Amino acid sequence: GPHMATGQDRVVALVDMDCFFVQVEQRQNPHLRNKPCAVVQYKSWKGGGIIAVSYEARAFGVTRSMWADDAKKLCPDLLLAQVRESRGKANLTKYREASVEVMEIMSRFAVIERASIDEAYVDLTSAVQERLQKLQGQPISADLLPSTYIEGLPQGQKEGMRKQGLFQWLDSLQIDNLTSPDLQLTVGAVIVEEMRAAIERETGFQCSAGISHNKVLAKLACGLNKPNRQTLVSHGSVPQLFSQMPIRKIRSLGGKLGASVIEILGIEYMGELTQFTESQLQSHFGEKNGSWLYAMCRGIEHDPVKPRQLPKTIGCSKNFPGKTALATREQVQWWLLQLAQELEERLTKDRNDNDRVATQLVVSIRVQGDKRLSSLRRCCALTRYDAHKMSHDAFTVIKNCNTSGTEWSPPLTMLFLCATKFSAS
DNA sequence: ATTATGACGCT
Ligand SMILES: Nc1nc2c(ncn2[C@H]2C[C@H](O)[C@@H](COP(=O)(O)OP(=O)(O)OP(=O)(O)O)O2)c(=O)[nH]1
Ligand SMILES: [Ca+2]
Ligand SMILES: [K+]
Repeated sequence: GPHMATGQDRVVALVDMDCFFVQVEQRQNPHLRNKPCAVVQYKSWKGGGIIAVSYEARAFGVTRSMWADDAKKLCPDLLLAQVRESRGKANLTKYREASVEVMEIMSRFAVIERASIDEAYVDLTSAVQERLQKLQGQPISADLLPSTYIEGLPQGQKEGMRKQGLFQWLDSLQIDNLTSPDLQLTVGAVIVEEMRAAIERETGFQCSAGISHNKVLAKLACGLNKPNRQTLVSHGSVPQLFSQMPIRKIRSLGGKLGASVIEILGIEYMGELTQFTESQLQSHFGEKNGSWLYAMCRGIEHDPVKPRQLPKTIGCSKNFPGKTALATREQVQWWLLQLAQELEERLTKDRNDNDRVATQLVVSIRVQGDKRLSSLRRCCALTRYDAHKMSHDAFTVIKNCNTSGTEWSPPLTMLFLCATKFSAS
């Protein structure tokens, strides 16, 4: 009882820009706004691969990783924006810069962990504490939560349902207790309304957010009510929420580990995990995964929000699928040079912006017919931001993969250069 | 012939 720590010490938020690349194109081109539209890469093969879909378009069944010519079968009025092409490859600079706009606004409110180009985690514990002192016992009005849902409420139309649930939550709230986790979450949610308002004011971008006591719950909460809405998942809401939550829906259980949890334990939903002892879970899935699962199925997770706003690596990738696979030496060299030239641009810009240099170059390749997604991964020293030297070094490091007797065999289906191991500058 | 990334764990 009094000694089971309940994982209620922190207020963590997960903010996620709704269909981010689509929003970036729709800010730049108003004719796309409030319309079924998607963002594609390339156009020749089946109209290009779709990588982002507005919610209007999603209502027609358009999804990511779907050819544009097929999405047009589901949605004949679909509008398409194309990713920039530079040096023969997709170039995602417009979106990295829009992402930095968003991240810099979020960093004004709290410390953020950049989880990907369009989502960040937020540690709000200090901010909530400050705000609770600033209220001086004043009760939190529903007007401060115009877009917040309270998961599991109401108990016992859609905006109506939302406001009913918020009303029940706020009526139950104990505002004189500056240490009640639920109050803390509620103030976190007010601050997240403010963050999202500032993001939309200052960028035009809308997002969704989850507010809970840890990153996994925040992330799960954020997906509950999209787009342009935020969701508070309280500790108390976890048993019901998890009682029908497929295991695959939890961050990091969507793959082979989730599938083996399901198969080995003979369960479907996250809450069923609570019936196993910690030792049992460790015995099946290893000591780290076991401990993490034992706590996570109880709503408890300790992974900190890392203070890291900038990416840890800067990478350049291109697949060469099917017949476009590279089969000559000139081909591999020219594409390694294209890759190294984009990477050098991004790296010099990073050095000027963020006062740091990369020190290690990683070269990954895939060879045709190889089952694995990386056929080889070798690193070398990165000592100057020079595209020609970088491409020469990558070739030097992969050349003993050619089995020909000017040809390249097996032909290459992927090149990949990554600058890593940053040091202050 | 979803592709372009990017974080992190394991050994
Ligand atoms: N090139 C490329 N970009 C991707 C891929 N997957 C996602 N992206 C880009 C486009 C998305 O807008 C953005 C963020 O990914 P998300 O999972 O958050 O989806 P998105 O923001 O589009 O939609 P959402 O509103 O969050 O459901 O990253 C991919 O496989 N390849
Ligand atoms: Ca998103
Ligand atoms: K994301």
